[PDB]
Amino acid sequence: KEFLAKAKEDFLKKWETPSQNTAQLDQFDRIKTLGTGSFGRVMLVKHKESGNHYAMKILDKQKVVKLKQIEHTLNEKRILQAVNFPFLVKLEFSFKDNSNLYMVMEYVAGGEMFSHLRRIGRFSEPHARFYAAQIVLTFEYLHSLDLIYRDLKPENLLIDQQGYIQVTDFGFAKRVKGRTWTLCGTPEYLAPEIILSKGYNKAVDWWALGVLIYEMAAGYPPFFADQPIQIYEKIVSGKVRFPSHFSSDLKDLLRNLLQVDLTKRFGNLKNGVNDIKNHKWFATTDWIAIYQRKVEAPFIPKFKGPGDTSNFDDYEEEEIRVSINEKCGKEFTEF
Amino acid sequence: TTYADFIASGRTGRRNAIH
Ligand SMILES: Nc1ncnc2c1ncn2[C@@H]1O[C@H](COP(=O)(O)OP(=O)(O)O)[C@@H](O)[C@H]1O
Ligand SMILES: [Mg+2]
Ligand SMILES: [Mg+2]
Repeated sequence: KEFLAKAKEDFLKKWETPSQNTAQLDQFDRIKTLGTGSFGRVMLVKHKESGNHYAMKILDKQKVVKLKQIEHTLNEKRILQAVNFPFLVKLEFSFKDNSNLYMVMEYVAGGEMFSHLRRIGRFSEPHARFYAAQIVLTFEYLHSLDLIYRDLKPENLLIDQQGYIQVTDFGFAKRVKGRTWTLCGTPEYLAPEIILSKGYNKAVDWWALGVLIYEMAAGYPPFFADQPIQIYEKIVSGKVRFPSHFSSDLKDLLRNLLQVDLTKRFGNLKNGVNDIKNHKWFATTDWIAIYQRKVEAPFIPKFKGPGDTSNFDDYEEEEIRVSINEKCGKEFTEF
Repeated sequence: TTYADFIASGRTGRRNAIH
């Protein structure tokens, strides 16, 4: 109760006066692309003066504008530079040049959860529960700051050297006290009220946790199809079928997170997050030990040293181009 | 099986956002 009060004060100070222009491109050697997303490319870089490795997200200003992501991109950087939590990636530097915006994060070397999940097939329930508990604590923190995260999925979750989760990609995160309306996210993870254009709040993050727990434990998402339109029809019907190997406790939790009725969805009731923390599926979870990272992780990725990228897929490399003319200067003044 | 239907589907790779 008291910890979140202190956490809000550091957050508000940085929210009100964000850091800006804390490095420059020529301070880094660019090594290898770690991932591409819908919007940017993330590269492994080495900082020359310290020798440290970092993950640098590069956003092309003209592409951000074309995809109508200006405000979302400003949200992303303003929020990421203000938060501090054990399971959130740390933003170390940010800067911009004539063509691009740059966010330099701690490098999380264990790879995406996505890659390990697809390769292994599915996680056993104790393994899924270990990861789920970290997301519960992370959403408790974020929501206490009036933040909605809006893009939970294995592709945006990284495994660190100790086997714990790091949440990355604040591209759709938003600080909002009331309802919001933007249609954004990933089809498989969209809550019904987003699809139905009803206005929505932080409860969409708890729906998405339900989807993530299902996908972790089953190996496939609860609603899938070849085309997003058919995914949406399945989501709004709310009919979910469970694998035969799911425990009764897991099915009960998921029925309460994948609740189409906002007034019944766990996370959104009078007891808030405690309905989730107190559920029987989490009865063996020591929430404090998870927060303090004192629990031994069920899976520890292999690393042969700093700069090792073997837990990431290979991507085609592209040159970073910087124009002699400043692009979109006024739009990104505050970045 | 549901697994077989998923693996044969077009959405087993990394998923992009909608906007
Ligand atoms: N801090 C990081 N360390 C290592 N890899 C990262 C880090 N942040 C992102 N990545 C990799 O880059 C990918 C894209 O980054 P992300 O911020 O999700 O961009 P987008 O908004 O385009 O999806 C991620 O899915 C992940 O593979
Ligand atoms: Mg992403
Ligand atoms: Mg994103």
